[PDB]
Amino acid sequence: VNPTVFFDIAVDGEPLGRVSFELFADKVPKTAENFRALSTGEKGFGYKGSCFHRIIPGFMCQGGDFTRHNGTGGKSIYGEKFEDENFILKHTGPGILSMANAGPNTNGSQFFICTAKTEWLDGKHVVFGKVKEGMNIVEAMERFGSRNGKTSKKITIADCGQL
Amino acid sequence: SMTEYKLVVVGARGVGKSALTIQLIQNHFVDEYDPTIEDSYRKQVVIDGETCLLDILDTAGQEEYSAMRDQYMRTGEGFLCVFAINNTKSFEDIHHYREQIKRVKDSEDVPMVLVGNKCDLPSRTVDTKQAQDLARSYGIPFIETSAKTRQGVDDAFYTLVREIRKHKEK
Ligand SMILES: CCn1c(-c2cc(N3CCN(C4CC4)CC3)cnc2[C@H](C)OC)c2c3cc(ccc31)-c1csc(n1)C[C@H](NC(=O)[C@H]1[C@@H]3COC[C@@H]31)C(=O)N1CCC[C@H](N1)C(=O)OCC(C)(C)C2
Ligand SMILES: Nc1nc2c(ncn2[C@@H]2O[C@H](COP(=O)(O)OP(=O)(O)NP(=O)(O)O)[C@@H](O)[C@H]2O)c(=O)[nH]1
Ligand SMILES: [Mg+2]
Repeated sequence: VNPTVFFDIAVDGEPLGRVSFELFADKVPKTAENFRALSTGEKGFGYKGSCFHRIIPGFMCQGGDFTRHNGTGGKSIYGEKFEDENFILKHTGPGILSMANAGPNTNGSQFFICTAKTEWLDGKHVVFGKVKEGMNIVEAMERFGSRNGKTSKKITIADCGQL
Repeated sequence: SMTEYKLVVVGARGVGKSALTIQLIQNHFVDEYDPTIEDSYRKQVVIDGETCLLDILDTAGQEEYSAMRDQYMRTGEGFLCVFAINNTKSFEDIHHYREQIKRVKDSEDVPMVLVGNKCDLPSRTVDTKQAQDLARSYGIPFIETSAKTRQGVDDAFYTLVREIRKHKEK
């Protein structure tokens, strides 16, 4: 069975709501396991307390920099970065969960949640999950974004874990 | 009142477009790489004894979006064309940016400055003569810069303003 994880989202420290994700361990086990472990914090580090630093309405919400908290950082459970596992799954629509990167084989911890189909990212970003519950929370996050992604309020993962 | 100049910083990803702009505006540098979506800044300066307002567009070098540059190229008045002196591919990318700018603005006379950035680094792969020769073939200035040491930062932007002034007073 594919694991499911949750984020409790907060806006300037005020709770907004919970988003849950199915992680496609049946197709991308290494990538799903990284996200799962970072969501539980079981390695001593992970997503709890980190923010969504880039939110672009019409496109995606991006987060996961828990090392520097400025969009430049993050790290995986395997080392600073790990390879692109496969590109079997595509960016088919809102709710897709996919890895951010800085080019081939640079997956760390940063990720993005699609709010639209982003097919030109197919074959460049590893898709590894999708929103299960709480898509309305992701939609509610979009109004805190902007054209270039800078956010107007601090959007954080106040808590996270495995269900 | 003071004149505003619309400067656009272009070049391959990672060459230092943002670091140069941030050195100009904020007087600092960090080794961390925060890739640009699109950023805009304003700064007043004095150039040749004349106060003016720089409107600077810091563009994405991410090549997958190369089809999305026409509008900012039409709007921009002058272009800082940046490569890194340790990255030959970014120097090769310069020709394509210049040809794109000329094609979009439909002119052979577009204010531009060629900027060889990262001159603090020992691993140089693009000779100074190689870049000077290209800039001469383009009819534009060439300036070597380091966003890390601040070498040439003011000079690169101020020179681009001077180029725009010549074009407007032609
Ligand atoms: C040209 C402007 N522009 C656009 C864009 C494009 C479009 N289209 C393209 C598609 N067309 C259809 C075919 C017809 C329609 C018009 C419209 N309007 C826009 C924006 C709003 O105009 C301002 C984008 C976009 C993306 C980048 C740069 C400029 C961009 C960019 C820079 S770096 C990167 N992308 C990958 C990035 N890397 C890092 O963050 C590294 C940090 C350090 O190391 C770890 C971590 C990363 O993984 N992601 C995770 C994935 C989404 C991605 N960010 C991101 O933000 O995409 C933003 C956006 C809006 C989706 C795309
Ligand atoms: N040593 C040195 N490093 C530099 C210099 N300019 C930029 N860098 C480094 O090069 C990396 C990329 O710089 P950045 O300014 O983000 O480049 P960019 O052209 O804006 N990239 P993008 O097109 O993705 O926005 C960063 O790690 C930055 O610290 C420089 O003059 N010297
Ligand atoms: Mg930049």
